[PDB]
Amino acid sequence: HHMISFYGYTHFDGRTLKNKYGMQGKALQERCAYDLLQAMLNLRKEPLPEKFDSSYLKYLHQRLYEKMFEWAGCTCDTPFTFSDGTVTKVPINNKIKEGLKRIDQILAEKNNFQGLSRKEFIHEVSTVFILLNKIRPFMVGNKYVQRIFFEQIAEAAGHKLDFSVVTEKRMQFAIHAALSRGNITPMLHLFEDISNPEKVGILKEFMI
Amino acid sequence: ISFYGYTHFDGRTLKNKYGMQGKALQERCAYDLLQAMLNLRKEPLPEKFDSSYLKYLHQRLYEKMFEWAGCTCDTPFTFSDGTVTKVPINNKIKEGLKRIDQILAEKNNFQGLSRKEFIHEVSTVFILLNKIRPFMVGNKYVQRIFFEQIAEAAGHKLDFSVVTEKRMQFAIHAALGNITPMLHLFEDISNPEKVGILKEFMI
Amino acid sequence: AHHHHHHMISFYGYTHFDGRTLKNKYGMQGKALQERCAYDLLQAMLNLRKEPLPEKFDSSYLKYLHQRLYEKMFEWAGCTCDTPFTFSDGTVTKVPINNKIKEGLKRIDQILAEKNNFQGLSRKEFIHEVSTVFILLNKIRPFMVGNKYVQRIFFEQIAEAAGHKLDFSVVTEKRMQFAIHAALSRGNITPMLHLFEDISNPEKVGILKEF
Repeated sequence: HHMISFYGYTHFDGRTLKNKYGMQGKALQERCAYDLLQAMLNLRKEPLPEKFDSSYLKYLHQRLYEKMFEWAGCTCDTPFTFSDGTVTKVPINNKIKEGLKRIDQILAEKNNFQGLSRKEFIHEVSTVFILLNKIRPFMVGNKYVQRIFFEQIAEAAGHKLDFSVVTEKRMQFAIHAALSRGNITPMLHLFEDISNPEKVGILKEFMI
Repeated sequence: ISFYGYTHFDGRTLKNKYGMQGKALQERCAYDLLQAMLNLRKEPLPEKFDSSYLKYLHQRLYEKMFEWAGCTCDTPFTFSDGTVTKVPINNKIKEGLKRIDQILAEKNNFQGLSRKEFIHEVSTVFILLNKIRPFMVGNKYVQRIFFEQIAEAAGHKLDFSVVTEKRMQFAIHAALGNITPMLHLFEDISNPEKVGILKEFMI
Repeated sequence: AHHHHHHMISFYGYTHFDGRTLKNKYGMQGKALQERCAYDLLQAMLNLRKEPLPEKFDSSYLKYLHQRLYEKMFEWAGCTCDTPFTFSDGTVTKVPINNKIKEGLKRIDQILAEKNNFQGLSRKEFIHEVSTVFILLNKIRPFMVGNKYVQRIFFEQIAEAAGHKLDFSVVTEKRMQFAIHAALSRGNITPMLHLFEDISNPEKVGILKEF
């Protein structure tokens, strides 16, 4: 809210994102959601990649917001220049670049988490998932691109993740647990329920 | 709803056939409404979709609850106790419904159309049917069933279950005119693949 | 019957000195407690489905469900609150005055025995039988914590054995709350009958999901 305004991603008003539509208010939210839904549809049409890295993450962020924002596949660790000459600011000590480099070597060394048991898969993904949340590569749209990212990683690893049955409060606490101490246990519990089809089915019977 | 004399002197309780009030009324109304929707599906589709069929849908849904089942609010209704309702000035309901009947007749119930053409045709009538409020209560349910059956007869399918109350409210406000949000709505709705994606984000 | 969190659970000595945290075997509090409880509860429900349905449904089986769900969570797993419970720290619980739990469970057992676990009944007869026992099982609160979940599984298994099916997923929290309050205040069981009638009807359940 104030973060997006501080680093010069909004207009002089202080809350309206600089967009390609030139829209504001509810009209902007509607137009953004429509293109975002279309982008997700085309992404599923595309086959899964052979290697998952930070570059692919930026590609996902690009495909999702290229019709809305000029800084689509760009991370906020570096100042962006709009087409009107205006520039953005960078959060001090962000550690985004060093963070993404770490994620890339892990996904390379562990062979994209392929050829693993689901129990082994959960323990490996949970660490990377938390790290990708500690650093916020993109200014806007982190939640969606991270969700799609790990959903496709899982599918390539023979496992399946269903994020539809996790509440916002559960995810917030799991992240808060190992970023405010170092308790990955709630996150482990999250992915274990999520990667378990029988448990997902039961959760759907209580999703009300 | 209170201003047009559809409730009791208390100010919040709709005049009903049950003589019930409060939470008990909401429960009883919903129960018969659910039964009514089931019975409506039991019945076959009509040959022609017009305002008369719209009133018929409204009748079947609320005939066990309200005495003004198949009645529009463009004309004063007389309850069985002598009390009368009021009519919104310059409602334009009668002329509005007459226009809808002519459109659905000339365009052959939106049949034999492409999906793109179907969206642009339904959205126009849907907005018009929202600009005017034919019934005092129960517009949302009768309009949904109305256009769902129109769509099914036109070879296309609409899933209104994945629309939030806020999105529909904005879509109506936009063209009341910007019809683009309404077009975006119906385009997502008539797209089975998009409906599935929307279901994956219903927290 | 308490309000805005339970002073009742605190008064009968089921919570810690803070006044809102249930005495648990993990020694956790707050959101951490909620997470572990939900996780263990989900695991327990999964294991309950693996085992086959019982031959007879009684109050003992009800306690069994409550045990399996909360045995990793609470020391008083399969225990009803009609009898004082002693924690492993020497502390004892109190018993709600005029609870009527013992007579209530005894009646339910007699009903389920005479009516053959509601098997061999018409759908209409099944509704009137389940609704009565459900209300009675709600009028008395056998367990201090966890009544909603154990009752749901209880009647879901009873129904499945009776050839009928109950889908509680299409019931809002407000509808159930009104239905219970209706036949507890010469009681109006009509909202309860309407609830179970919609629930045991696959066609109505399908429509409810679309609305």
